[PDB]
Amino acid sequence: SEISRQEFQRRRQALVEQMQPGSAALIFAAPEVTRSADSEYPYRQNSDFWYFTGFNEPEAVLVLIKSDDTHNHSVLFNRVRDLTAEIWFGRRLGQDAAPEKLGVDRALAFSEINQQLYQLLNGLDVVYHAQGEYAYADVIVNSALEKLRKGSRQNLTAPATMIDWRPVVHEMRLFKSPEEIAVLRRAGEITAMAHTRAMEKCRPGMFEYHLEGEIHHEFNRHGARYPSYNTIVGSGENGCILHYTENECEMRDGDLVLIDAGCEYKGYAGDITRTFPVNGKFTQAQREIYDIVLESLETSLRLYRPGTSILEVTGEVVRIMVSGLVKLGILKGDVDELIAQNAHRPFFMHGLSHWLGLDVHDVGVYGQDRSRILEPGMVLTVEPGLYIAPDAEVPEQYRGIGIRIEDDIVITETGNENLTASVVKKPEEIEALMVAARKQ
Amino acid sequence: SEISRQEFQRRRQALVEQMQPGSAALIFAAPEVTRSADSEYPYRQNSDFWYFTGFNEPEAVLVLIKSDDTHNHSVLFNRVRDLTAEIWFGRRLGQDAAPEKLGVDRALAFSEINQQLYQLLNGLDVVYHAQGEYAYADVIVNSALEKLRKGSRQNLTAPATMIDWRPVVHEMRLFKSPEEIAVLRRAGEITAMAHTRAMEKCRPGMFEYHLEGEIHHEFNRHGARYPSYNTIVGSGENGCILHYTENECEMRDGDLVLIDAGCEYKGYAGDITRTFPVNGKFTQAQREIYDIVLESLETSLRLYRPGTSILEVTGEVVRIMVSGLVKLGILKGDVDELIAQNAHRPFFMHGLSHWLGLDVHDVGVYGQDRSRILEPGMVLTVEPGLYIAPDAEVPEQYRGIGIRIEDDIVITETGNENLTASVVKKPEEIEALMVAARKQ
Amino acid sequence: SEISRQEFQRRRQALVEQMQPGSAALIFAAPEVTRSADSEYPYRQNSDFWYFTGFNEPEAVLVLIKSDDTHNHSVLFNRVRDLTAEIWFGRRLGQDAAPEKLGVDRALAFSEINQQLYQLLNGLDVVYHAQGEYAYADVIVNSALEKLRKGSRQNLTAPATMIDWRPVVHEMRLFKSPEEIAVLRRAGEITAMAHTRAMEKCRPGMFEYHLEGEIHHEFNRHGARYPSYNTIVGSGENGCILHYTENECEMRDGDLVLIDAGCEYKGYAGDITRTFPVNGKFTQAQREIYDIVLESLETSLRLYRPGTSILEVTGEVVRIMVSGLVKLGILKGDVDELIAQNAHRPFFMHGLSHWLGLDVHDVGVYGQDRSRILEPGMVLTVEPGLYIAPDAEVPEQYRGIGIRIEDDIVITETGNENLTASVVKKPEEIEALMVAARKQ
Amino acid sequence: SEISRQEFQRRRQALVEQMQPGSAALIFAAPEVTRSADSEYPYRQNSDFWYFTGFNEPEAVLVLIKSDDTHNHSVLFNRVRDLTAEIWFGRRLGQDAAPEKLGVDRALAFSEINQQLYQLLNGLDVVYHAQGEYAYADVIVNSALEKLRKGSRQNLTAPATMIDWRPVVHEMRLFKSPEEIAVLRRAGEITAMAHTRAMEKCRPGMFEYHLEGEIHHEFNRHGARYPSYNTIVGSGENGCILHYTENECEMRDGDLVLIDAGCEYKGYAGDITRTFPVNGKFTQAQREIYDIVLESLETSLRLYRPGTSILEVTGEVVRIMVSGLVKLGILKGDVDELIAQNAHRPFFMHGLSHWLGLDVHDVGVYGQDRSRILEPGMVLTVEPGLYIAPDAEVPEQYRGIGIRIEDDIVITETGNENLTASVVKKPEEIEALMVAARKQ
Ligand SMILES: [Cl-]
Ligand SMILES: [Cl-]
Ligand SMILES: [Cl-]
Ligand SMILES: [Cl-]
Ligand SMILES: [Cl-]
Ligand SMILES: [Cl-]
Ligand SMILES: [Cl-]
Ligand SMILES: [Cl-]
Ligand SMILES: [Mg+2]
Ligand SMILES: [Mg+2]
Ligand SMILES: [Mg+2]
Ligand SMILES: [Mg+2]
Ligand SMILES: [Mg+2]
Ligand SMILES: [Mg+2]
Ligand SMILES: [Mg+2]
Ligand SMILES: [Mg+2]
Repeated sequence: SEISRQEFQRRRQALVEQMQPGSAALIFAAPEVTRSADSEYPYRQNSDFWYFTGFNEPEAVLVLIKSDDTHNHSVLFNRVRDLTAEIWFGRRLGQDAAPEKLGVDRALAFSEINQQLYQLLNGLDVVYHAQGEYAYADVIVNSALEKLRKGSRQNLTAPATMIDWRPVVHEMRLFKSPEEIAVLRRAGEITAMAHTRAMEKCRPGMFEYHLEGEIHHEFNRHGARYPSYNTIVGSGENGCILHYTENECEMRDGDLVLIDAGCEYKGYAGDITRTFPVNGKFTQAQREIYDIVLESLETSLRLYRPGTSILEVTGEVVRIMVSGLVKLGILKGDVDELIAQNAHRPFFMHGLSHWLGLDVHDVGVYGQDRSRILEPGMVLTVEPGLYIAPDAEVPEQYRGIGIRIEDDIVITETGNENLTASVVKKPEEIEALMVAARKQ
Repeated sequence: SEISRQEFQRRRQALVEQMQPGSAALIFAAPEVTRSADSEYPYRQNSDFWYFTGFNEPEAVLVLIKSDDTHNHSVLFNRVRDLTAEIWFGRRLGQDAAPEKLGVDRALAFSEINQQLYQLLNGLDVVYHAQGEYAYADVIVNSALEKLRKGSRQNLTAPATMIDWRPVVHEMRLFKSPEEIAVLRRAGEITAMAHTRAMEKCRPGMFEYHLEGEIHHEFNRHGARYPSYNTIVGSGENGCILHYTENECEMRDGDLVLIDAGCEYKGYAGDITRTFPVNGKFTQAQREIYDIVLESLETSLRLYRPGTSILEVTGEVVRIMVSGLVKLGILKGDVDELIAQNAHRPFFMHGLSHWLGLDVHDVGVYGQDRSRILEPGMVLTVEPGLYIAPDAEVPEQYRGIGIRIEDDIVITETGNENLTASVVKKPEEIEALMVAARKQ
Repeated sequence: SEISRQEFQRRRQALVEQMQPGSAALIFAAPEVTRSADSEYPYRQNSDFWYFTGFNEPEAVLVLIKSDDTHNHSVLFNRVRDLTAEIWFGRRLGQDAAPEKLGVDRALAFSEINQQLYQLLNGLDVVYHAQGEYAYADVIVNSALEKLRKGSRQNLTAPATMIDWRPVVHEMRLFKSPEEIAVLRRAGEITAMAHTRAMEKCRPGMFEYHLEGEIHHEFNRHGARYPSYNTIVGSGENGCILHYTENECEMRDGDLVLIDAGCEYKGYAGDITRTFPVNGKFTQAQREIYDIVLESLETSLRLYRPGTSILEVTGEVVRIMVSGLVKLGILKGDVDELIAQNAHRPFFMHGLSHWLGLDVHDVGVYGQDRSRILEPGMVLTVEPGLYIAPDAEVPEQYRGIGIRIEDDIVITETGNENLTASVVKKPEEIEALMVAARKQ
Repeated sequence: SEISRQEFQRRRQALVEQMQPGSAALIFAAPEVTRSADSEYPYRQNSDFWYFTGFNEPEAVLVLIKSDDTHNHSVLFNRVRDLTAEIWFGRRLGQDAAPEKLGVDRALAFSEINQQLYQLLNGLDVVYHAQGEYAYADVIVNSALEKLRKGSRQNLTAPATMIDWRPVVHEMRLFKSPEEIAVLRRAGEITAMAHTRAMEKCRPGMFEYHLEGEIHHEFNRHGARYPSYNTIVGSGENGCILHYTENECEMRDGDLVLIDAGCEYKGYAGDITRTFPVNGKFTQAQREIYDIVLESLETSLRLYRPGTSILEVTGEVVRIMVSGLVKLGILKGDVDELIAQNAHRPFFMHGLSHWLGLDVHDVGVYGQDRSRILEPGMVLTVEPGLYIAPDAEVPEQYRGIGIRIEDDIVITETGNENLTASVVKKPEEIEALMVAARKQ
């Protein structure tokens, strides 16, 4: 499952259809990023540039020109073929091959962007540009507009209107095509296999980073080279740190370990969390907290559907949590009064759900308090958790327990499809899986 | 093997000993780096900051003050303890614990750097600063100096002299302590085990990225979480691309694969290349090219010692290469005339050796044409290669062969120690290893 | 004659009437400008800021908010009252007095602009901003928009559309109100009195700068403290340098002197050039060139009216010039062929007319080749000239003669009114004026 | 009186003599400065660039290279000859004529500075640069150093040391040559004639700006085209505003007017203040305050000499002021206690003296509290004043009186020479001068 040339072209056209006549949209590639001295991080294309191109090179700009209501065309600026650069650093698409490969009308050398861009914008009414994203892109756009403003003796004119395309594009990204859902489904499956492998490999005395190693190897073998975010392996008290990434401790017999890891597959993110006993058996105290988080997730999975909202489902989870914490003596008082004072917040301090896509925290308008009404094609996470600080004023046996369980779902016409249910989360099914692996 | 608090302190003192009285040296941490939208790459500390601290947090500045020839002290600026930030993103050292943990005299909040730095520089004669490294650091230094220049009514004075500490510090880094060599020795061993594993796993039909996966998993399991540079797995014609990192092709029965991969262990880089047959057996043509590259490496390993230079050893390698290429009909003519016209350069177009340390292309002055005389404690690579382009005007059977063999060595009083000889490179030993693994 | 509070308010409303509902226009004051070290040039307000305010302080921003089609209001950011600053550098309007003084709804401290501006733009659809004019203004606008884009958890939203208000505002400025014309009429009269004074004072042996001194003193005494541009006093060969401002030479008996000088009166520019003999008597050669330039100007003054253009009148001037230069032997050949090859261009190398207003080269669209059709209310210069280089290949007696004659006019329903005809330009009237002054 | 080519050369050599061997000093011209839209302020050269060149063009850089202890040379970067630019905007020195005109060894085009500067700095140990003065200069220097740092494969090396030349150069500027003193003497005389003219012209009903006009005309006629700072004409309450420059009020019969104005002559500043009755006759109350300020000045003029300091003389003035204010009932109590509480500060809130030279507030170290011991060749102002706010809690008759009297002096071996004593300051001599002019 991937996204094809034709789908990138469909996206480009859908944007053009929303653009005013006499306008151009400019979409810039991500800069390369230094890791240390002359070495760079592995390149990650800008998600919006990727959305419209599938093109993984730096020093590139997509220009979509809508001359009027019937006529439009596309120009790519990209690195030139260069024998020496390519012998060193790799092959470049170049200008001759780009139109056919990418499905754009025209390709020009990036080195010529300052000589050419103003000529493309000359006499247009509107320029669409995501200002403030990249400094280098802003310099290019501002120079072009300045040349035009100052070029009246050469009969040049600048567009007077600049529109941020991000609201429109991000609304596009919020609703997945069936092809995007298939890619996300595959990301969910790959990520799930990785988490299953981590549970089967985990033993007391291994380091947190060892499970990271297992997870990344499993991602890679299915063709997802990189994670969509830095892997979290938080055992014991580290599980109470939401994005713990040091992963530097030896995992102890008697502690839980919380793994939050996701692959990046054809650009798209998985995002799964599983929490499980290091020694394969939940203690009573661990199980008591786990059951509340699991009920929260299972209830959310029953509820999520078109016509509800993250806010509405969040309210149901908050009640489940407050009720459970009261029953365990972690909270004291009347459930409804406790809910009204957001008494769960010391233990559940993050959102239940975020959008998921080309970014793990995907683009798209949530509405106030994430009240936006859900519709088919939206993809989101469901991640209740409870984190009991080592020094919390609660019964001693719960201190230092950090539990999150996170699945990735797609809203359908009839409810939701869970993309990540192929890795177990019922505590008895976790224990069974680990018992089987521990026998070899 | 690691670098301890006491050694970081020794380095700080050695710098201070080289500083003028009435001076301060400023060393800034690396900024965090965006991968996409709100997600960041895993943090990599600036190598020079690391060299003096072993401290892996951003928003930190080491200030070494030499008041006069007997009196000096250190101040660290670093992030404050912050409950909410730490529940989310991880633990911070903070100010109270820093002096004991790091062995500095004083710690202050990074948020206060603009209120405090000018006060530390007031009345000093010299500021040591690596200008142009980080824009954010330059803004901080320039603001402090501007406050002082403009503050005569408040009896403030700016140092009139700014000295780049990089030449002095990089000369320090060029000569490894025995403890640094032990860490590099371990990096070499970990990297070697990874390359052995790649050779034992490789089969026709696997993708290049699969061997990357094996390599990274082996790095991780020995506690080297990250590579020191982006892994190269170039099979077939891809082997002729020096830093090929796409690693996207299916490895073919009958092709070679060139793996260039190294771990980063306690900050220090390994850098190994092995080239080997995908199907476990060199063809005659592959073996003929391989033998020349191997002779070049073995000869270089015999020669490298105090009192020679990379230039001098490079000359010996060039002769070996020209001679071998003449014998195969790849070059035609008289060896000495061919050498004089650098006729090897279409096939060997990079340097034989680079320094190795906290960066894979490590700091340190090479001298003109890498003529600097070698001394004990210097660490460098030895990486001859031959790359025969698919369209080279040479006997057909050699086209598309890319071979490099790279080891990491330390110059000793009596010659060199090879840190990476635990992964095989003799062609018969490669074939034996692969035959054994292929039988299971 | 001046521009009143009510007229500034009318302009603000006319802008608001053109703005989209759900929008804000931002207009920024000019920065103060260093002359040397801690000393600054006398402050000149940004012309567009001035157009809407009549307010001559730095660190000020006019914000016009159009909430919807009936509701709108204005906010000024300006410097706070400050006892110490004012004892030193002068009185400030402050916040309490600004609404009544300027006729704005609300005033806030400039120091609070970063805390307040984003709140004013929150939830608007469009921001009108002249991007690239001032760096400091761009930083303020970009910060505000960035806060809003990134503030969705605080229910903030950025306008997605930014429109340059300069085309609309500059079109406003192009058409003068009767009150603006009265101010320009006064500027023309003041400037004319200055040029008359220069002619009456000029004697061989005086320096060019002496006539500058006379001119500036006359400007000042009528309440125009500053010139609208740097005064040009080009005697002899210096007259062939279009914007000669060194004014450093001793004026010679037998040379012409070209004075191009204009006052700035209530913000508005005069722009007059007169050329005249230093010794009070034109030579034959000087008179021969002068007559062509004068015919060009007199013809242009007869022609300029609604429905013609600068281009059309320029064609008539070019014919007059070519014809005259042919008659003198400066050009050789057939007039029409000479016109077709723009043979006048070595001697007349600038435009005949520019718009005139709050800038001497005033804002407004000229059309291609200054072809825009003239309408009542437009104000422009008429400045033919001929400049014969000291080394021109022409009859010797003409070399080093530089002559320009420039008047300022307003297009009326019935033609034009000459605002500067009160300083003489007929050569006999120049000689008479100078003869009278030279007798004392 | 001016500064010659030979003296600029002597200054350059004196700098070179202070420079380390293997070093280059870079001195940059001032940028041109926008007044409004396409119009610029009249150009003012950077004072330090001027000090070493006498060259009044922008886009120029002086490079002084000290190869070793015997060998040194100079290179100027400056604008190329350009026919079209010069026909428009004026003559340029260009490269061919610069060495002879300025006395530099070599001249190169400014357009080539980025291609040439790094080559001049290559292999030097020290670069002298005034960092933070001009952004454009910093970009040029930083680019050159970056090319060198990064150019080891081309055998380039950057100097590791950057030294601010301003402390050394400003110490040079602090001590005037006899030729500089002659120029300052002439500036003092020109400025004095202007102030005399203002007193002779002043009548009730004239505007403050009218006296500015008289002053600037007098500056101009002696060849000082521009003031050294914005002229202050503060009548009545405006006299209590130290740098009042609006000069917009009608001068009233019965008020004083305070004029602070100085010419800029061959680069050097005059700085004179005279306060006098608008109607030619001091009131008793005005005379009572005036006498204290005059005694302060006359005493300071008797005292200033080598071996004293501005601090020491300031103490004598403070006693004179406190004593006088006690006698008038403006201050109440014991003089010595009043002095100890700085009770004069509401009425005298600025320094008595500043250095004077190429800037009106000239460069040079003052010492703590301006305690530096005076030496021959130093040039400074002497400007006591008393400013009684319109709402001060003092006897009513003194409210709104602002008086300053300022002379410019040079410290000599035997005391000081007053450069500005040719304009009267004794109240009887002011009244006599004004009475004579008022009779015509
Ligand atoms: Cl390119
Ligand atoms: Cl959240
Ligand atoms: Cl902090
Ligand atoms: Cl190399
Ligand atoms: Cl303010
Ligand atoms: Cl023009
Ligand atoms: Cl140039
Ligand atoms: Cl002061
Ligand atoms: Mg997660
Ligand atoms: Mg998540
Ligand atoms: Mg390598
Ligand atoms: Mg290497
Ligand atoms: Mg003019
Ligand atoms: Mg004009
Ligand atoms: Mg003064
Ligand atoms: Mg003064």
